[PDB]
Amino acid sequence: RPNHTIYINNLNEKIKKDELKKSLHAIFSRFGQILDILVSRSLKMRGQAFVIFKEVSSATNALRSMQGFPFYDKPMRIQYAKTDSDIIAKM
Amino acid sequence: RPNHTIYINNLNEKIKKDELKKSLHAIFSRFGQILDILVSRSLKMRGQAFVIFKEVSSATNALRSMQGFPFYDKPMRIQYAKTDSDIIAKM
RNA sequence: GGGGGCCACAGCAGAAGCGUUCACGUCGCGGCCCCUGUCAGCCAUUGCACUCCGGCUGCGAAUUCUGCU
RNA sequence: GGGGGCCACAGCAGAAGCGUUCACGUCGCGGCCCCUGUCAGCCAUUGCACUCCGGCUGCGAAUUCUGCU
Ligand SMILES: [K+]
Ligand SMILES: [K+]
Ligand SMILES: [K+]
Repeated sequence: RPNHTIYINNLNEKIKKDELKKSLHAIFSRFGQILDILVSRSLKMRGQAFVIFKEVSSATNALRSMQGFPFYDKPMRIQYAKTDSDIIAKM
Repeated sequence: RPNHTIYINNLNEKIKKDELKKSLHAIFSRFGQILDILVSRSLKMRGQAFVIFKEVSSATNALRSMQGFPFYDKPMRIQYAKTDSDIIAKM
């Protein structure tokens, strides 16, 4: 069940928000245009990120190519987001 | 063998040199005048400190009173210094 | 960093030395507390969101002198 | 933050913002590459000194303009 948005967890929770978004953008921008990267460090949402790609093909390539990739010395676990991100559902 | 200088190890190695010196001074100056606090973060000397008291009785009181005291969530391990500090030997 | 409370202290002006600062100028530099943005340490969390928001603890910078009343 | 290399850049005058800053004013805010203070993540280290000094990885302060010539 592919999706425009990939769900990444098992992220290093010590990395700050602005730095985590910039590093996630640096390693995921080669798969295609990124519309947004959503990161929160609250108890519920820490260690996780949502990367919204402009095209589902980019998300599929990113999920297959970056699965288990070490990122701040922790392997990224990548799934498709279970539901459409708000911006995707509105366009 | 009460020495002017107490040797403290099992110290939190993530604490930076200036903060470690100020915090060690806050709890040990209660026991008497401190002549110097020697802290190095090199591989050999990290997690350790030398607190030099002006009088030997202060070092004995500081040792008996602060043995095992939680310090940055690690129990302080205090001994007398095996040899005199350079500044004490020259006095 | 911010906001209050005690206990000092005759006022105003000035010089220098410091503190903060890439540096310079303004500014600030008596003791003890309390509250609070950030930051750090430890604990807890493997969590599917479109969002301020887990807990505890700690850091909370810097004095001499000279005029006038 | 600093030190270098390679290109790009006409002067005067302003407005807003940003960066550095306890906060203002001065100052600074084009691109790429290399080295590096610091900082951060991971790994290793329980160590008796009077001192630069373990390894690897990452970030690398800040502007679009605006008129006149
Ligand atoms: K974790
Ligand atoms: K996160
Ligand atoms: K140390």
